[PDB]
Amino acid sequence: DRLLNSSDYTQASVCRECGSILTTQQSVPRIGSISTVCCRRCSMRFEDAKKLLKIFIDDSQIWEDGQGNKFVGGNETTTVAIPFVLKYLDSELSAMGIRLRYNVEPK
Amino acid sequence: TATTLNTPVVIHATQLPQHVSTDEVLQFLESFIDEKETNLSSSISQLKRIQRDFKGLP
Amino acid sequence: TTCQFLTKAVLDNEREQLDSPSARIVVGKLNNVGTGSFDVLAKVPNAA
Amino acid sequence: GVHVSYDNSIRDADGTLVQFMYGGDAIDITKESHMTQFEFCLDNYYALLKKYNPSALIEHLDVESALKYSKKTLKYRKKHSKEPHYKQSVKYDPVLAK
Amino acid sequence: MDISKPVGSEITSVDFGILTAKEIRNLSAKQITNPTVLDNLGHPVSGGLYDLALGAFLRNLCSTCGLDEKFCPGHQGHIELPVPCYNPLFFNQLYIYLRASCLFCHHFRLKSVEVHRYACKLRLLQYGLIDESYKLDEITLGSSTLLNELKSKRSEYVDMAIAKALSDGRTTERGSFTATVNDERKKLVHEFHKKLLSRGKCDNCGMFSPKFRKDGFTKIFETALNEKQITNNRVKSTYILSTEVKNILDTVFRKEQCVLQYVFHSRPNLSRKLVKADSFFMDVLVVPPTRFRLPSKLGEEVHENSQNQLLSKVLTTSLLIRDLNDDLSKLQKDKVSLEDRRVIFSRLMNAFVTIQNDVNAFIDSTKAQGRTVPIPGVKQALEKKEGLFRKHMMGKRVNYAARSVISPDPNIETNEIGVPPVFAVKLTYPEPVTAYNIAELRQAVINGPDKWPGATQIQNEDGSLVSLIGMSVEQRKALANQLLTPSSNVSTHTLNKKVYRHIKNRDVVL
Amino acid sequence: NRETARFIKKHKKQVTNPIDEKNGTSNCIVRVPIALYVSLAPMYLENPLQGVMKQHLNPLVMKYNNKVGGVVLGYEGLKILDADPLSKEDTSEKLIKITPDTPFGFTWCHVNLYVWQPQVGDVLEGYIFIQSASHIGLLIHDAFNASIKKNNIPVDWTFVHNDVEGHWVDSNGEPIDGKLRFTVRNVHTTGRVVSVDGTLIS
Amino acid sequence: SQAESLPIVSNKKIVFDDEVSIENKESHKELDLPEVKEDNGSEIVYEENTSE
Amino acid sequence: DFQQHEQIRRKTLKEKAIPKDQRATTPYMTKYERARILGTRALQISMNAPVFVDLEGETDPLRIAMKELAEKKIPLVIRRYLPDGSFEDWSVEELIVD
Amino acid sequence: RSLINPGEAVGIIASQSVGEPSTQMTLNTNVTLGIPRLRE
Ligand SMILES: [Zn+2]
Ligand SMILES: [Zn+2]
Ligand SMILES: [Zn+2]
Repeated sequence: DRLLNSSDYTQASVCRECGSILTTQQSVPRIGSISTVCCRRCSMRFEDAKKLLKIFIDDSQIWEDGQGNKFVGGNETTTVAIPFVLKYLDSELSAMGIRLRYNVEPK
Repeated sequence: TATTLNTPVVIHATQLPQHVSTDEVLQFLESFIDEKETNLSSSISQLKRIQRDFKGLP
Repeated sequence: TTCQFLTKAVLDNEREQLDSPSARIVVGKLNNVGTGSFDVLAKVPNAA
Repeated sequence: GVHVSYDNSIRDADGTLVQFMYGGDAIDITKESHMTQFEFCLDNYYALLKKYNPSALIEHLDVESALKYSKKTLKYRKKHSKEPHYKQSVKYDPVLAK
Repeated sequence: MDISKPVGSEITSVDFGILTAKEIRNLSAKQITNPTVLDNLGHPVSGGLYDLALGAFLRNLCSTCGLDEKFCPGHQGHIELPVPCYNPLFFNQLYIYLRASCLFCHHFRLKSVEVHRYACKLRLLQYGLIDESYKLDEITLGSSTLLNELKSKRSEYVDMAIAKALSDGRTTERGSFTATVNDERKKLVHEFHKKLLSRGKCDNCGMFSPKFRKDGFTKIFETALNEKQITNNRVKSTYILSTEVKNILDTVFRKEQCVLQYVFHSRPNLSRKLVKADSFFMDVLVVPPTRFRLPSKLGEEVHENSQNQLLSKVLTTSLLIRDLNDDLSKLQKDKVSLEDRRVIFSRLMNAFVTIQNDVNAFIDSTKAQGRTVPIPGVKQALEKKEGLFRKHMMGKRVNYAARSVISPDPNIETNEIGVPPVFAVKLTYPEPVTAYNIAELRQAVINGPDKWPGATQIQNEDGSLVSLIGMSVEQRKALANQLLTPSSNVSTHTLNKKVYRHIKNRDVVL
Repeated sequence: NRETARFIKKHKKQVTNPIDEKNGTSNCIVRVPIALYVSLAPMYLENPLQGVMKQHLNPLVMKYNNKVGGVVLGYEGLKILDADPLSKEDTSEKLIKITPDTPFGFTWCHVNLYVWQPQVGDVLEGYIFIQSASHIGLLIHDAFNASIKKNNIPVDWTFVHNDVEGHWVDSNGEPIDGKLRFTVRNVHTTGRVVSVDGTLIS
Repeated sequence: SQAESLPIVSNKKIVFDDEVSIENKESHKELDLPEVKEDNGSEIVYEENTSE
Repeated sequence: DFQQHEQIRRKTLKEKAIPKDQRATTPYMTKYERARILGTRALQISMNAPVFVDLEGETDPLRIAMKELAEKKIPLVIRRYLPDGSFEDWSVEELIVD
Repeated sequence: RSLINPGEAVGIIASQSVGEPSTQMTLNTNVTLGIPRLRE
């Protein structure tokens, strides 16, 4: 209570795959769509994937960003509560090249 | 929107999907329309229109 | 030595299994102490 | 993280063990005060017993097994009593360890 | 936090690892190359340190997730170093494996059969098989062919043994790791470290490698070869660029991968991921999300974020690089004397240094030259006063609290605490709204935030707050009777409203 | 690579819908058993089975779902998996873990799922309901939208309109109406409801 | 030799940082600070030094 | 292949637990067990949970839970964990109160 | 009934029963005594 619930407790997203909170973004949705949460580290650019050669593409898989590039995969997300600062920390850690990969459950 | 209150965090499929004939389909439509008798009502209303389609009607 | 001990974890690829109280306070997981040694379950009927 | 588990042992948070019992007897430092004030105890007996109420825990607790062993250890204690601590008869461990 | 927003998703374990140039260049929303941050009117310079692809900024929306300065969680960008640079945090461990590396047969300058032995142990020691670790050395039954038999027998045991101990409950596959096991590990490892550096002549080919020197500003030198070493080397001092080091090391980390695998893993590697030498090298830095790198306000006049300034130095520098390089391509290679090669190398040495220095200048102001006071880096950031951890994670300032001088009172009870008016009216506890309490919470809401007992705000079923602030009778009076309203949203129907009532004598306080 | 830069394979929907029955229509309906991790309100403490339906199951019916790959039609047999893994599957009472923070709780259960899941390439019939100079709109089994693009219609078809208070005309000269036989070329699911993108050419 | 009149970074740096150091303070002087009472009633403060 | 991972998870979890007949821990409600019992249940009661007792004029979710535990109606259960993964399951009703 | 309850972080509790009395040893009354002796 004294060290989260009334301090800096915050909800956030997490890529279930790579276990990160630093790359979880919103999906830039076409006008008349709901915003998804994907992982920028585990996703591919739509063009780069099309290079995988005889099946067909998929819809709910694709997701565009703000700049206007089309992406695919990395839609394995979840929600969890942590203290804000933890984010900040990881950021700085990653500024040295240290990644945190917190295996996320229930897998 | 989609909260954790009304939506599972994660779900998977045990087996593999299996094809079913039109018959089974109807007997299912029945049992499910009978069970449910709030937005559940505007939806099953869409079902009853498809069950009526599997016999030949508007 | 916050910084060095860190190097001890990276250079070992250590798995901090979030156990010791100190390790949890960071993540905010409820501590091993007393009211955090057991758990809670709902004796709910109508499941068969 | 050091604490008393549900097996009466004293471990850290990571399972590592430090002791096999708290004071070697596992007694609370506060429920102690009058644990040996036998006087002020047999005085108020009827009050004390009212507070503890045996009739409740009857079907719950083992009333025997333990006692049987508290007489075996006492016998073999006064037997190998005199001899030094390195000649002890390890034949009977305390009642707390079993 | 609220009693009506739970989540059953939770992290079980946490790991620490290096960031490969890949993951970085892939997750980065934008590349940074420009020193300046703002144009000539107060807007995010493209590729600047405040580009919106990193987190909304000022009154603008994040060009990646489409939220604003309130909701944009920031998306780490990146900076490309136009040259490899040792990570100032691991420079030490890099140095160790460098001197122990033979620069001819690309093994460690320690015996191969030995290094093998050591590996085996570590492997056993991930499973707590401390005995087997020592019961492995007890092998020399009985040239060259005999050696391949030992390296075989020793192995097929250590490995076999792990199956023996896996067959029963002694170990799992992830490993057994306790205060104990941990010990014999860290001990044995260090032992292997000393035996590496120890050997001067390489035992696996008989060659002498010119030793390396070090600086504090992470600069590796190379002294030539002794008189007896030039002799023994044929029978069989200057700065060396941070890239020359990279190469040499790499090959060694590709040959002697076997052991390093159990040097860098306390548990068996279930990912079977390679261990490369590029780990200790930083070619790309991770620019933290703008929302962290927020400038300060001197009440009025704004102050630039410090960390930024540091990155800007990196930038400006990183530029002169591609400038000198594109110039290296204008010197036709017929005019380049063998002598002119020398004054050339100088310019080069000059680069790798000043860029590497500035890199540290952000990671650890220690391993960085002086300006005179220096600028806090990552390190001097993690340990801010007591440490970022103890100061802001074990020592947080919190809402719902109040300090006041304390005065005596024998009229209340021992288990009591006297509550001053000017408080209770400001302290509020979120009570769930149902039938038992409805009588109450009603009444309170009416009395509003300025008449004790009462409340100051209402949380509906969707989480929205309702400040009964500048309200009077009516508006309240109404919003009152709406405590027992159904749900417009079938999603949150399970939820009921929560009234934020004043703290009453029925409650408890710390 | 190793085994990861070739695991994107597990993605070609392994449910090939056939053109059986002879009707020329593809049989799509499907039965798939799944798992279910959900939250129960303190209110339905005595009504477990129920709450699951009113909280989670019901607001799926006639909506596409990204997991099953198709549209939810209904469920059969919502069984509860007790938390005490030792009891008889009987005792109407069955524990379940309780959330640390809140009074709510969670569990896993099994339930059969009947689902429609047309994959790009299948063939289906639909009742036409509209026609514009660019698209043919239809409804498969009277529920789900479907749209035939302009340059997906046979490059010989013809279009017209009325006056007294539009409509198409095929190859020959009869204004097509009612039972049209298209073939799914794409599937738009991210919108408010389902969306079928078909054609009718080689 | 196109390296006998090729500068060295140590010194080009000291000119590059100079200006940059300005177009960051000055540019930060022609900027306002928008308060975001982060969905709570709180206040997203804009500093970088809580020295407690 | 998730049917395989689910088979292992559901197998291991069972193995962990300890059968009700081989329960060798204190049949007394613990200090910590009590404090959380009323608390959590109060949170339930406060969110419309089924009340197995008579309110008689209550306006606090806690005091209710109290009156509840009193008549021993709290239909909850605690998972007591041994510091090794293994554990026994005990209900409030089957435990002694003190 | 006078037992210690499974849980109690006796560890922490002990650190207190040490650090708190070590505040009466501020003054001075052969060997090493007080604050230092504890340092050793
Ligand atoms: Zn990811
Ligand atoms: Zn954003
Ligand atoms: Zn060699």
